[PDB]
Amino acid sequence: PLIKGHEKYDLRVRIDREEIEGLGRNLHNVLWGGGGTNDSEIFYSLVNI
Amino acid sequence: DILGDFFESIIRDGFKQTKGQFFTPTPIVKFILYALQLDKLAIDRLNN
Ligand SMILES: Nc1ncnc2c1ncn2[C@@H]1O[C@H](CSCC[C@H](N)C(=O)O)[C@@H](O)[C@H]1O
Repeated sequence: PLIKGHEKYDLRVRIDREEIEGLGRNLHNVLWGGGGTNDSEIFYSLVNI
Repeated sequence: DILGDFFESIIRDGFKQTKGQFFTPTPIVKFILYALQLDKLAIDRLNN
C-alpha cells in the first residue's frame, strides 16, 4: 500500500503535462467504452473522484 | 399509434445526437431488414 510518508511507496510528485494529457485521452476513451456512459456523467464523476 | 410519433417528435427536437450517441439512419435499417427478407421469413414461419 501507498503508506503516506514512506520514502519508497509515496505519492508520485513531479508530474508534467504529457502524463495529464495521456490520462485525459485514455480516461475519456476507456470510461466511454462503446457508448456505455455519457460525457457529462463521466465529467461530474471525475469531478467527484 | 399516436404517442409514438409524439416521442420521435421529442427525440428529433432536443436529443442533440452529437458524436458519442448517434443512430443508424432509418434507410439503412430498412435496407438491412429487407435484404434479410424479414417479411418473407416471418410469413413462412407463421404459415408453417
Ligand atoms: N456490450 C456493449 N459494449 C459497448 N456498447 C454497447 C454494448 N451493448 C450495447 N451497447 C450500445 O450500443 C450502442 C452502439 S451505437 C447503437 C447502434 C445504432 N446507433 C442504433 O441505435 O441502433 C452504444 O450506444 C452502446 O450504448
